[PDB]
Amino acid sequence: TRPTIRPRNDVVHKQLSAFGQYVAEILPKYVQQVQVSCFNELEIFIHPDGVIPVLTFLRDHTNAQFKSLADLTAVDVPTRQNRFEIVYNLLSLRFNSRIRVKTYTDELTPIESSVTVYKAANWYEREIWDMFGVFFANHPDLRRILTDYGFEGHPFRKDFPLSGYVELRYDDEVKRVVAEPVELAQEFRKFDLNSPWEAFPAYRQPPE
Amino acid sequence: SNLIEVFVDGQSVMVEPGTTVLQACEKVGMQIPRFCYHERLSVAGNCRMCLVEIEKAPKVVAACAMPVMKGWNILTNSEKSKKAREGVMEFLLANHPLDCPICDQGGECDLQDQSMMFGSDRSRFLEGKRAVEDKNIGPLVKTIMTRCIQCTRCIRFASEIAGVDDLGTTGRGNDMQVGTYIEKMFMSELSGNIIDICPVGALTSKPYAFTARPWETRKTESIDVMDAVGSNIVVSTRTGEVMRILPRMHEDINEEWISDKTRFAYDGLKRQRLTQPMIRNEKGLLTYTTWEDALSRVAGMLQSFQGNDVAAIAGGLVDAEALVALKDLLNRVDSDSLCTEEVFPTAGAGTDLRSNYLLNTTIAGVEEADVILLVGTNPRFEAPLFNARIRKSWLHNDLKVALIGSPVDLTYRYDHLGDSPKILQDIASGNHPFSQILKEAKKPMVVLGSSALQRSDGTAILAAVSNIAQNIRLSSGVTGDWKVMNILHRIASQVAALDLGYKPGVEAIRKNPPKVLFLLGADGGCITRQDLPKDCFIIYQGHHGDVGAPMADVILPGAAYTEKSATYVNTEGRAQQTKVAVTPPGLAREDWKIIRALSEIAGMTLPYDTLDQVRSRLEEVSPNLVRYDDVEGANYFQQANELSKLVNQQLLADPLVPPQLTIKDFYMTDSISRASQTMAKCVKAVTEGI
Amino acid sequence: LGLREIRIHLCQRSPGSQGVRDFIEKRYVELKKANPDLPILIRECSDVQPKLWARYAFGQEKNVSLNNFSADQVTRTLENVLSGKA
Amino acid sequence: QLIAVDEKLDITTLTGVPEEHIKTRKVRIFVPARNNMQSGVNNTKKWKMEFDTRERWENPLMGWSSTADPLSNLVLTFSTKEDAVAFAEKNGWSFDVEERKVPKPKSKSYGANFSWNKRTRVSTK
Amino acid sequence: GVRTSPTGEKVTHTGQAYDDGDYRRVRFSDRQKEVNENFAIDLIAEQPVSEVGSRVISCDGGGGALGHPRVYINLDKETKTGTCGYCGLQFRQPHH
Amino acid sequence: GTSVKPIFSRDMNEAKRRVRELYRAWYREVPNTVHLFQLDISVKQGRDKVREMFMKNAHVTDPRVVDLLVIKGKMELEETINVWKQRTHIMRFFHETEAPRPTDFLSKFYVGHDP
Amino acid sequence: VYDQVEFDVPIGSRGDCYDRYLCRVEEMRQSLRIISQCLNKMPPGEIKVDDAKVSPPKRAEMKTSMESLIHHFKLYT
Amino acid sequence: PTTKPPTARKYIWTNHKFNVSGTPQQYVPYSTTRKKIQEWVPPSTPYK
Amino acid sequence: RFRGEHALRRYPSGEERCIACKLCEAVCPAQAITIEAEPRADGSRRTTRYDIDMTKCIYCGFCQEACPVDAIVEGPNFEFSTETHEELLYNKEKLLNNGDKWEAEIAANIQADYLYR
Ligand code: SF4
Ligand code: SF4
Ligand code: SF4
Ligand code: SF4
Ligand code: FES
Ligand SMILES: [Mg+2]
Ligand SMILES: [Zn+2]
Repeated sequence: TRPTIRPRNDVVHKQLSAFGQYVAEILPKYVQQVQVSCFNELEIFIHPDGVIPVLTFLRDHTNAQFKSLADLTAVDVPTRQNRFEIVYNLLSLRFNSRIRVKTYTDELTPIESSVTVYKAANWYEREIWDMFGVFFANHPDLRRILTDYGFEGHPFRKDFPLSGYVELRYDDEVKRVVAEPVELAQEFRKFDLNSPWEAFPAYRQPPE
Repeated sequence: SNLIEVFVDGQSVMVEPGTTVLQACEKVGMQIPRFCYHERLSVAGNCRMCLVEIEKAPKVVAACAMPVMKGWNILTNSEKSKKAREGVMEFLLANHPLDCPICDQGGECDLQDQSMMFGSDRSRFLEGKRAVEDKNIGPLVKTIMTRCIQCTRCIRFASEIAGVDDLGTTGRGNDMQVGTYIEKMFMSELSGNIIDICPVGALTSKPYAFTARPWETRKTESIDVMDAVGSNIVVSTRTGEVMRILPRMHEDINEEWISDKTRFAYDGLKRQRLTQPMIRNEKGLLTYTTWEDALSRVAGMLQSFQGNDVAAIAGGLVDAEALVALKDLLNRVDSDSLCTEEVFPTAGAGTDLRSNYLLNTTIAGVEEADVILLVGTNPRFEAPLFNARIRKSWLHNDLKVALIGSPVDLTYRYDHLGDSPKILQDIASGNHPFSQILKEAKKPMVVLGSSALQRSDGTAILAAVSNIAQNIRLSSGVTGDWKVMNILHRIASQVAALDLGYKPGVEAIRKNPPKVLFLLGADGGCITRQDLPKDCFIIYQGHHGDVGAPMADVILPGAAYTEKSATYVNTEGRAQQTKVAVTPPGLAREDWKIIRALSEIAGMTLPYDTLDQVRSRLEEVSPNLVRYDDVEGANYFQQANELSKLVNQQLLADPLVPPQLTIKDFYMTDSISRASQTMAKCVKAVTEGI
Repeated sequence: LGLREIRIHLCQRSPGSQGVRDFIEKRYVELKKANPDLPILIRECSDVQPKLWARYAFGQEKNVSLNNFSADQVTRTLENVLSGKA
Repeated sequence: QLIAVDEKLDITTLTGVPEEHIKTRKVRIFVPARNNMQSGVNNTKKWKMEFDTRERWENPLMGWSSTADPLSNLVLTFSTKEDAVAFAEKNGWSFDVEERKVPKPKSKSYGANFSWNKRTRVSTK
Repeated sequence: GVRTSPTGEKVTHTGQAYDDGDYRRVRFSDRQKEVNENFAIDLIAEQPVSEVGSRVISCDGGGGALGHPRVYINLDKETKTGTCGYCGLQFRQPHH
Repeated sequence: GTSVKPIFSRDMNEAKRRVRELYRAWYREVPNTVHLFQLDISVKQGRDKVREMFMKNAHVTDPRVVDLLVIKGKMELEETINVWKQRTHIMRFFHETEAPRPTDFLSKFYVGHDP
Repeated sequence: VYDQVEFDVPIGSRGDCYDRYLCRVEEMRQSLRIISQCLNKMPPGEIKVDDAKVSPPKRAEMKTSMESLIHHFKLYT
Repeated sequence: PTTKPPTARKYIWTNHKFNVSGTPQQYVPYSTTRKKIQEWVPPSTPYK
Repeated sequence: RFRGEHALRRYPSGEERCIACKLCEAVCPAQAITIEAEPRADGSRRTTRYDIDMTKCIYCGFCQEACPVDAIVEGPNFEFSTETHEELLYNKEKLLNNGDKWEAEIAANIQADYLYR
């Protein structure tokens, strides 16, 4: 491992693995998986019903005190029965550590709002609802935050087209801005960049 | 059973004896690097890129050529195999030219990709590189031999697949060069495939040069309509324009190859195109007009005449949707004269029994036959991929081939029995010793071409072939569902038309001349204005201006096969659909939509309004047209053979002479080919060569 | 009233088409002997009921079902269609 | 706490897609064919969903390629054919599914290149 | 080497010119049509053929790292001259 | 089988009741929207547009979808009442600038290739 | 290289706008301090990772070596 | 450019021009490619 | 190193440097380059269309660093404001004219900076 390769830290790896097993032992009702990545990032995969308990634990336990919510977001994977995965990034200042909590939902299953655990979640949840269509139960005021008023659809979904469905212009007959079906003078050029000849043998999937 | 156990990176797998290390690694999901190895070519072992380590063996082995042994543990990602790959790539790149920005294989190069995946990222070659002179092998394959890496894929393909021994290596050592050693054009119906098999930019497509990059193109998986094989293809498009045609893999039809016509005749889609409706002006000249006017003029005559006064002829590139739409439109006026240009004898069963006009053995079944008899056909130019399958079976299965007809060159040695149709009678009687040859066979095959059916002896020829097949089945017994009898077709629209109830041939027009005539892409010229009464109303619907358009009163511009989702049935009886690659130019429309709009304007509205409803109608008329990869069917040979013995038409004293006598007759066969400038270049090159 | 063509859509393996298949392999030839100018198209269904289609003048069509019919029954149905009797 | 409803899933009214881009389109579900120019097979592993091709015309200024259908560049990736069918069905798109094409196993023998009496003997190597 | 259309428009080095029936010509009224006067094909056609006493020559376009990738050109064929695939310069062996 | 977590309604009747409440609220609001935005439409056609937008989703037989639709409609009503929308957003429901599209087979044949 | 430079972190006491303004001014001063240290300890060597499968080769290498041209082509396409 | 002048090329503009926007000399964009699809030309003689 | 108005360059013989590899078109983050190519009358690999939409361009300079033959460059000129949107859609003739206009300064700048590239 000469100067072009990123150095690795075994002590942090061991510490994060130990804390992951600790968390899993404490909350076996909700934890389904624990992982530590090769660049020393710990993630915990939980059942959706445990969003409020688990987070509360990680915020209030003396051995965790993850008091900061760094980020809350969603990822859309159409091939899964539960389309959306919800990712919470937490920072602990007492122990100078970071953790990630993942759960899942589909287009019709509500997720509990975590504003009672972290005040920062409020706008984040709004953003998720705006961009993916995930509903959060018991949210103080859930509504659109990024899209235009009356905008239809959720643009961060994979099946949503890049340029959308409508475009805006000014019309002098009705003397106002109007929305019309989108027409592009130059269509966006789709590129097929992926090569054959797989790059990484370590991630090869079984040929099933 | 007899399977042996081997290990790939410690994972157990059972393989058949004689399996190579490369195939065992394939069974696990690992693709070994390769340059010279190809699945459909013979093993070479030159490039040494497949070298891999076997556990507890000091020397690496060539995975493409070495059979695996019981207990072997193949280490695909071991340090020794990685270093072997790096060294081989270093040697390959030492003399390679820095041509990537000007090389047409830039974004789709196996050399580039395997260098990025398995080689080093830098060079330590401090010498000058070798440069060789380019060779000229015709107007289709552009040659830049400094990019050659000497994998000998083209030589093996030319010798084994194409049956042409023109390519070789001259010289020795570092200056050993691939070529012909003399000024010689490599001309064959399958010559363009060496572009695809060549891993580098040494061999490229000349008409495609410098037009696109592989990352810009959009891929449409579709069907070729240049013959009746139905080879699967990929149309490459960019910004609404067709750029090139590539083969799409289908193990049962064309494996991995296409014909030179299929590959290069797309040039003709850009010339002599029909773009707007046209009508005759007061001077008598064709002038542009709207869809409303042309459709109203056609509908007025469709309303004025009925019964046997209305007729239609279907050309060679017509889809099943348009065929059934025109048939319904003419039935609504009480007309039954729905004809095709290609003649099939209607005596006996005719088109009532499907197996009477199909390649019942199927294309793949040729690999199971041990004897084949060709009657009055040139499969080399009528059905190049069928002939390639015959060549493959001849090479690998020791297939015996005999031919009735002119002694054409088929790229393999066959037994010429003669030129006279009466020879069939002798074989049908048992005097000829080839009757004894066919009697001893376990899987005999008799193939009769439609070109021998067009010669007005078609009834007698078909009866003689059926008699031979019946004698085979009666003497050798029923081996199984082997389906000896076969009919090899030439045009892509014939089987669908016969399935839908079109009368084969144009004799019904001659018997009862019509006063309104529909030409659905008909460009064979078998009907002239002389064979029709004065002031006959002729409508031409199609996509090209050819012999069919200038004789018409109204021109309705249709869509080509790259511009619609359409159903075609190949010579086996297998239905396949194309997809829309681009849209029709100008005011041209989908053909079934044209017929439906005409029916609505004429007061005879057809029940269907969408493509799905047209396919439902197709299912109602012939339900095999909506099963899109199925080839299996019933065998009614006994009924057809019993019905073929009623009429006793005599044979002519006229030798069977196929229309495609030599390669110069292969390039121009349809309106798209005749508009192709590349086909014109090919004809010029083969007629006079430089 | 003028018959133009008839269509028989039978399936290869399903038992419901069994009798229909029998009819063909037993009697179709004789039928084609009596009607040398009538197109009797034989086509293949798949997981569908057996059917008989009859086309008359000006494109009118009538279809009847042949599910579980025997050879005698399909012969009677075909004679009824050919004669025109209800 | 559980409705226990029994009905096919349909989220068409919630996705904001215009009406004529639901019941008029035809999606294709398929494993893409290998590019014949290359030998690598890594692009023939997953299932793709892609929409039907619509009209492309020439821009009167500058001659660019113009389109009016918003789904011309939309391609979705799926692990199995069943996942793609489920997605298309719940999204209200009519689909055509093509079965995966797999290269059949081949018998390869280097020794057959030099045959005593078969036709497989090669004239050059 | 610019030419002129039968209408009066200048023909570009790509051969572009609106035909007589084209309405798009209207964009040039009261204005001009931008045409580059130096045609690269004619300019590269005027370069003299270089003479080298070797079977293989190398070309990088001049200027070293300021040129193009270095390529090697074979000069065994006496019928024609070797042409660089980037630069267009020509080379030949001293025939006679 | 197929037990699922509710959003708001245990069955179809509760969803219908929520739909009726939302419709009542929109019907009450329409005249205020017409007056306050200084629109050029009448109250009658505003209420007709509300009814049409409700009838567009009348085929839904799933309570979760129904009350998600109700949540979205309540969001839209809250946007309208608080005058967070402009006149352009309100007028977008009527498409007064979009050219009429023929549903006839012949007209679509004449205009282009689009089915 | 942050762990190789020394600086102080300004900390407020009342959590209002005035303390945040003071903190921002102090961070400007500490940035000057860090910039001085960075100027004095700038080391020699290359400026991108010597791994041509990630970082593009030099133009001269691209125009002289086959692997460099291939890696440039692939990295930029 | 007095002490060291630019390299002389025969394709370099001998007369510099300023910004000619809002002037009959302004640049007007246009397509530089040829027509893609060629139409069929009817014969000049009648059929009957 | 300043990035300004784009230009197309040529060799000292007057032959254009561009050989239509489409690397600049592939790398353009804004999809502002449109290229069409074909063999020339002398068999040379050249472009028939080279368009840059200057109202889509972000002036990042990725195209000039992707170019293998120094064909497309970002020049030193920045005073090219326009009274219409149309004149900011550059075709090949405009870019060749810009190269012929600015080659002296472009060559001097490239000579000054190429040892860092
Ligand atoms: S063959 Fe491949 S590696 Fe060689 S110049 Fe062409 S694209 Fe580059
Ligand atoms: S021309 Fe291509 S296929 Fe033939 S030996 Fe050379 S690299 Fe191999
Ligand atoms: S500067 Fe950047 S955005 Fe502009 S054309 Fe070049 S690569 Fe594209
Ligand atoms: S400007 Fe340069 S990068 Fe762009 S196509 Fe031309 S040679 Fe290739
Ligand atoms: S692939 Fe085995 S040596 Fe070439
Ligand atoms: Mg090649
Ligand atoms: Zn050069």
